[PDB]
Amino acid sequence: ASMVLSPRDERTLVRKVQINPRTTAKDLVKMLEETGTKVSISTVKRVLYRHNLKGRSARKLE
Repeated sequence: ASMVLSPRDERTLVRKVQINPRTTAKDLVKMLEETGTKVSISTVKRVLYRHNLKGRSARKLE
């Protein structure tokens, strides 16, 4: 996870979910199969809860 294990998919996911609060699990599964990387739903579902608890950001006021 933290290291950026899958350098296209994890890197894209952490940028998009924090920048666009619109982005949901249905978007994420569609991108993962489009890339062709097998990723479990449960890790996607848990990282969404983690980013709901903390969004780490270097944009706008902060």
